Amino acid sequence: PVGRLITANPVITESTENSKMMLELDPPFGDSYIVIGVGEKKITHHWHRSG
Amino acid sequence: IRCIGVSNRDFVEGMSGGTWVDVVLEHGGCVTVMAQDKPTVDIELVTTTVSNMAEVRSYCYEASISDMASDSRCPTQGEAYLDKQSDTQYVCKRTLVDRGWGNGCGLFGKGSLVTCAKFACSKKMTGKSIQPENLEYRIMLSVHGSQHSGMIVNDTGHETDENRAKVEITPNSPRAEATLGGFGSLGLDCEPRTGLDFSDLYYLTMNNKHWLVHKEWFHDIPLPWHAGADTGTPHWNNKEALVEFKDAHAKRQTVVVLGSQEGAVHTALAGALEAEMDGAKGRLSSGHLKCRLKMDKLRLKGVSYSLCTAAFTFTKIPAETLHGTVTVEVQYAGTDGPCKVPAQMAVDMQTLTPVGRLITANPVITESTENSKMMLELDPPFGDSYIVIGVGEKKITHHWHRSGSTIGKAFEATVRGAKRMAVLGDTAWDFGSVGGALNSLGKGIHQIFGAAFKSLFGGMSWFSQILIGTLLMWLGLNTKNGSISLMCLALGGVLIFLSTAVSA
Amino acid sequence: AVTLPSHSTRKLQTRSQTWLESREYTKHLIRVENWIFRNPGFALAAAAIAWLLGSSTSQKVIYLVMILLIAPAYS
Amino acid sequence: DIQLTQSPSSLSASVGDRVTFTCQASQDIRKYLNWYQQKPGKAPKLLIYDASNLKTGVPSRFSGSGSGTDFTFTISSLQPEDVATYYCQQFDDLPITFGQGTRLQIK
Amino acid sequence: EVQLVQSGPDVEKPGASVKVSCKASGYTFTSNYIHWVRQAPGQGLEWMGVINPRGGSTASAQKFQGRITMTRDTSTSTVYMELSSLRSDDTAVYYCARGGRALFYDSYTTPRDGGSWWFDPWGQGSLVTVSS
Ligand SMILES: *[C@@H]1O[C@H](CO)[C@@H](O)[C@H](O)[C@H]1NC(C)=O
Repeated sequence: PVGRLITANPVITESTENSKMMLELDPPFGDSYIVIGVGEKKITHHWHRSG
Repeated sequence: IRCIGVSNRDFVEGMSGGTWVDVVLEHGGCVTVMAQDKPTVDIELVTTTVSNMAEVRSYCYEASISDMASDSRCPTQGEAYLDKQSDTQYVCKRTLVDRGWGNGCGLFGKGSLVTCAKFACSKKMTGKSIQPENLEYRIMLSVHGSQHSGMIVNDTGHETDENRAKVEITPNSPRAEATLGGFGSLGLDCEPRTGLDFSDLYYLTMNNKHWLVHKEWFHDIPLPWHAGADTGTPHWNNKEALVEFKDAHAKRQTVVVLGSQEGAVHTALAGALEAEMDGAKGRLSSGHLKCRLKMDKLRLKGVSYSLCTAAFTFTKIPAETLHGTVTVEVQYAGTDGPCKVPAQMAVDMQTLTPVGRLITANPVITESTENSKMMLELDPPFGDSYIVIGVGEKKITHHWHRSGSTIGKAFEATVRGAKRMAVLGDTAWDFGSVGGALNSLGKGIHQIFGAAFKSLFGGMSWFSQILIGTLLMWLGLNTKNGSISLMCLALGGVLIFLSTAVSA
Repeated sequence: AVTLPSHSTRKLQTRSQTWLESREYTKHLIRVENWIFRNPGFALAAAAIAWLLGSSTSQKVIYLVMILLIAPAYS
Repeated sequence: DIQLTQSPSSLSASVGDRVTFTCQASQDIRKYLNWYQQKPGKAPKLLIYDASNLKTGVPSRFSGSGSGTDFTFTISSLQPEDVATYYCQQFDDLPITFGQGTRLQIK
Repeated sequence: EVQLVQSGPDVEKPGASVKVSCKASGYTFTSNYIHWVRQAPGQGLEWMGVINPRGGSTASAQKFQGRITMTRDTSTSTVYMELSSLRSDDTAVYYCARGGRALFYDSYTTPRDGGSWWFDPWGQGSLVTVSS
């Protein structure tokens, strides 16, 4: 776990369907791999801040 | 398989323990990775595709003029109005014209009139935009061993089959475990961003002919603009360079259209890369990328398989590639079952002295059927060869003699690496990919240095970079204090090597 | 309607062959050679010019390149 | 570029039957598809947004599905108020097109 | 209550221009993209174009480029559609509809949609006939 975590303790409210969970993070100067879900059925994504 | 006779291929290994093979995936060549385990693998980038493109300003190069208008005015009554000019569908320019006696205008001297005409046009240039997202990579890969005559020809069932696989990559879903039932999982995770330095790239379609252009150049073209526009009569922008106004020595101004500049934009297009089937699905040719490849889970499917003792026979005269290696397709009936088969080479037997590069590890045969063709390859040492196949006495052997010397191997490898060093720039690093210290050092030093080389020597042309290198050489001999004149020699040699590019 | 931007000034140093390089990496040479074949005496013009600048017998040819290489295109 | 075929052209069924309509487009329309039914001389009937979502007030008698390029709408049980022309239409890339129609008839 | 209303049916000359009004009710007029969609009597629906009540932004399809104009009227919360150079196919019924997250001024469809994508106030339909 690296980089700026801005939206600390992201919270979801209810049992309802695909709640949209807006938030943000800030990556380091290089390529990034933003990881979300938990483990194997997580979701990852390239960033690369480029700053 | 799939990467033989496709020169500009490469072979990369990985020092075993911690599969970390980050390849520089190529849309203009193949790359084969080998491992002591983990059946040797190839990867070749089939196509590059873009899903959604946005409709940024268009251009018109074929215009037409009609219903002209002049609107003369006396030397002193203001200057011409020409209610025609009121509309923008007309293009107009205002010119001071001579007005004399016997010309009306009781005065005389320099009067003025506004010549103009309607600007109707055709053959729009749809210069759409694309962004690093909702673009799409599509590759296919192939493990060696089985699959006589791999040969993309019937790729359709081969992705359904085990020896070949087809992979789609998105900047949304970078990971893909190329799964091969019985072979492995082929973990892949790439950088779908830093491939073609997108977001500065526009998809231009002019005469149903498509290509990609560095959007800076696209912004700098001085033709009429649709400028963002959608349906509605196109209010063209700048409307002037296309048409050309011309008066007589003093009088009677008319207009010419300068026809269509289709071939003109062609000859001005001397740096773009063409692109094809476009639909809502726009395909384009080569563009590289960075793909972390992991041998997490690849079982070799038949290490326990026996060496069935049928006599093996060549079929095709195993010619070699530019990379020195040599592929053979060996057929045999005589036995049955999922066979393992021996394949080594030697300089003498009564030893069989297994020597040389074995590329197609664990060559596997499928079934009882007759003379299955068993395509594979090996790579011999610099001297004469004796490729041995079958088992023992009813085997089959063959001369090779690679005829490629060990120092010669270093020659080809270093000139190949240098051409990579050039065209891929920074990305030429981590090509042979271990996460070693000096590897990240090379990545970083090229990062800062070559980024400065870009921003300083911005897009230096062929001729430009040529003469720049030459005069840098001439200066590298002249100055004192080698410290900086050596830096002249260095930049000049960099420039000249850049001029030794693929162009040759 | 000067179609100004000869895109080669924005080359893509990428492995696949670019748009029209085949004639491009000779076109400027044929440019200058055609232009000078049409305007010969400009040779000794440039000569008398450059031989009066630099005063090095080594920068002289450099100013010769200067003149013979402004003349063709920007004209 | 937005060619979307809506099959069949017409149908006729008895009350209490399930019916299904298909629409496949030549393009990738991942989830931007919608469904209506309209009488002659009517504003159409609330059926489906996003090709998978029931709108508030719509009877559960209707359902929609489909992921990639082809999508299926279904009436679970036919009723007299189901006579209309049904339409499917995409939302993306903005030459917005609709289907020519799927017409109903009670027996 | 969110609801749109059109003007009465109209008949025009071939080559003339017809302007149909669309008045909104029950919502903040500057929060819903107005989509215009045509329907020939026997034909299906074909989307004509879109306007934003705010800022008067506009777009359409090539089937109407050069004839269609779409303007706003923030006061009475109305949108006015002109078809120019009328043609025998124009005899149809045109519909206006409120749509989605009209944040600034556009179609804006890469973000989300639905929830009456454009289907709450489909109004009544404007029947237009073009002949002599
Ligand atoms: C041709 O297709 C068959 C399957 O029908 C496959 O087994 C074979 O390997 C293919 N050959 C080539 C050269 O693609």
